[PDB]
Amino acid sequence: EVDKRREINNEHPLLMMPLYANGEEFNQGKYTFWGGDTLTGKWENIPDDLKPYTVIQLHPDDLPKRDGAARDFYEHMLEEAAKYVNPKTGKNEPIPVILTVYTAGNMPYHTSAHWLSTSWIDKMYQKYPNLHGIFSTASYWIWANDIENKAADYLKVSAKNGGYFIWAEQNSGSAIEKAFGKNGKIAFQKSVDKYWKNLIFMFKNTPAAEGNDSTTESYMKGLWLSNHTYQWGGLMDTWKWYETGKWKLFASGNIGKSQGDRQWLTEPESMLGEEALGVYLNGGVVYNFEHPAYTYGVNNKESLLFSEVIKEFFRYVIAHPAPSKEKVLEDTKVFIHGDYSNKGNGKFFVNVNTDREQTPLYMTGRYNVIPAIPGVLKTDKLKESVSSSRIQIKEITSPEFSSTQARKEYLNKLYPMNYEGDIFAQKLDNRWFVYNYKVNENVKQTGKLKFNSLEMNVEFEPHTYGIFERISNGLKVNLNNFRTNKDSLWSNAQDANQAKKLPQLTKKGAIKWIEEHYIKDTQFGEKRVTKIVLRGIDKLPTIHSLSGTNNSYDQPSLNFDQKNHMVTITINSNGNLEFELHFLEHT
Ligand SMILES: CC(=O)N[C@@H]1[C@@H](O[C@@H]2O[C@H](CO)[C@H](O)[C@H](O[C@H]3O[C@H](CO)[C@H](O)[C@H](O)[C@H]3NC(C)=O)[C@H]2O[C@@H]2O[C@@H](C)[C@@H](O)[C@@H](O)[C@@H]2O)[C@H](O)[C@@H](CO)O[C@H]1O
Repeated sequence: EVDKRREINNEHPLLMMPLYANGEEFNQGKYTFWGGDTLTGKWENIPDDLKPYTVIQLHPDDLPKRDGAARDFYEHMLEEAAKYVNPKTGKNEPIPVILTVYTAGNMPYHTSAHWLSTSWIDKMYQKYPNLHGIFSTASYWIWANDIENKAADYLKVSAKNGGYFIWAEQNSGSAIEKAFGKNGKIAFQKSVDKYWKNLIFMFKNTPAAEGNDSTTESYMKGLWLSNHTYQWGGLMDTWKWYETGKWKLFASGNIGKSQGDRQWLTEPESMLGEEALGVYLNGGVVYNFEHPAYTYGVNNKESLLFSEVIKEFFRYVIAHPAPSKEKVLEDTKVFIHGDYSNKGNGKFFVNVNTDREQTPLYMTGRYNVIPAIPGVLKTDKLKESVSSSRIQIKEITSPEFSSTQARKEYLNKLYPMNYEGDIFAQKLDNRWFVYNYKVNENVKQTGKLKFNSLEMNVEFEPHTYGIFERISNGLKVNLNNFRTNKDSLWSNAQDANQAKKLPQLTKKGAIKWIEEHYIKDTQFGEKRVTKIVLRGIDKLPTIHSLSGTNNSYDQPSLNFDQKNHMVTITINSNGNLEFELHFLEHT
C-alpha cells in the first residue's frame, strides 16, 4: 500500500467543490468556469475551518470534443492549483484537486474526457502531489462496452499513486450491479478485491423519475460495510425537479422535462439538507451537489443554499463525526444480499421506509437505511468482521422480502418502533434527527420523541429538519427550514399547461438569474411556524446561545404550564437556527 494522499472517513469527511469548464470561452483562448468562479478565488473564499475537508473537483463540461482539449484545460488548472500562494502567509500551499476523468460512458460524442488516457492520469498523479483523486460520474444512461475495464484501470492507477478513485452512479438499468460483474464484466470486481481501500462509491440522485434513490443508497452503504469500498457518499442534484416534471412549489400538474433551467432552481434549499442527512446518518462521508450555481454559488460568492444549508450541515458532520463503520455494523440487524433490479428497484422500499416511488427522502428512520450488496458479490469480508456476528445476512429472494407487507413484518420484529407520528425521525446516541418528508405537498407533520422519560413533541412544515440533542443542562436545538420564494420563475403561468410553454430560461439565463435575483435582491420565503413541546419539565426553561440566518427569525416564544410540567416553544422562522434550552426534569 502506497501512503494515501488524504484521509476520507467519518472524522475527515469530504465536500467536493465542482468547477465546470467553460468550453465556449476555451475556444476563445480563455480558461474559465461556467458561473464565473475562478480556481484561486473559489479556494481562497472557502472558510479556513473547511479547507482541510474540501477539494476542488474540475469537470470538463462542454470543452471541445477532440484530443488535447481536456488535457490542456486540466494541465492549466493543475498548474494554478500547484502554484497557489496563501496571501495571509505568503507560503506556497498547493490546492487539492480531483479531476473528472470519466462521464457519459466517455463517448467521443458526449465528452472531451474521452481523450484522457490512463498514462496521462498516471503522469499527472506523479507531477502533482495535490492531485488527490479522479472522478467518474453519470454513465448509468450510457453504459459503455468497456466501462468496467476502464473503471478497473482508474482504481489501479489511483492506488498506484495513493489517490482515490471516486465513482458516482445511480442503479438505473442495474448499473451498480453491472459495475461489480452481474453481466460477466468482472474486471472492476477483481480490481476492488485488491484496491478497495482507494475506492469511494457515491450515489447520484439525478435520474429521479426512475426512483432508484433508496436502492442505490442501500448499495452504497452495504458496499462500504462489506469492504467493497473505502467510504461512500452521494451526489445530490437539484435537477431531480426537472426529471420528475415539477414546477412552481406546491402547484398541481406535471410539466415533464420541459423547463430545465427554471426547474433546477426550484428545489427548496433545506430539502438538500434532508437528502444529506441520509448520507450522514448512515455512515457516509462524501458530499457533492448539482446544479453548482445554485448549490454552491457563482463569481466566487456563496449562494444562500450553500451558506445557510450546505456549509452549516457540513460543519455539523465535522463537529459530530458520522457513525463509524464499526458502529454502523453493530447497529445493523439485517443485511440484504442480491439484486434490487429483480425486485422492483425503488419500489422495494415504497411504504416500507419511503412514501412514494420518486423521492430522495425517507418517511421513517426505524430501519434507517437497510444495507445491501448486488447478488454478484460475496459477503465473505462482511462475515470476517468482529462487529458483524449479530447481523442477519439475507438473500433478497427470501420470502421475508417477497412483498411490501412481508418486508415490514420481518423488519419490525428486528427494528423496534422507537417514536410515534407520521414524520421522519431517527435516533443516534442522545440526538433525535427529525424532518418533514413531504416533497411537494404543503402538509404539516407531527411526531413524539423521547429522551428516556422526557417527551418532546414537534410540529414541522415541509422542508424542515431539526437536530435535538439532550445535553447535561438541557436540550441543544439545530433547526433548518430555509426556503426562498421561487415563484417569480413561474410567473405568467397560472397552470401546468402555461408553465410548460414559458420561454426557456436557458443555462446562461439561469446563471444570470442567480446573479441578479439570488445572490442579491433575493426573494426570501415567509417566516413559518415550528412548534416544540417538552413534557416532564420542572420549571420554565431558559434560552441560551440563540443564533441563525440573519433577519430570518422572531424571538422564540416559551409558554410554561407549571401544573402540567410542560413548555410549548413556538418558533417563527425561515433559515437556519440554533439555541440551547436549559432546564431540569420533573421527577
Ligand atoms: C438524468 C440524466 O441521466 N440526464 C442525462 C444528462 O446528465 C445530466 O442531466 C441533467 C438533466 O437531468 C442535466 O442536463 C445535466 O447537465 C446541465 O447541468 C450541468 C450542471 O448541473 C452542466 O451545466 C451541463 O453543461 C448542463 N447540460 C446542458 C445541456 O446544459 C447533466 O449533467 C451533466 O452531464 C453528465 C453526463 C455528467 O457529466 C454530469 O456531471 C454533468 O453535470 C446528460 O448530460 C444528458 C446528455 O445528453 O443526457 C441525460 O439523459
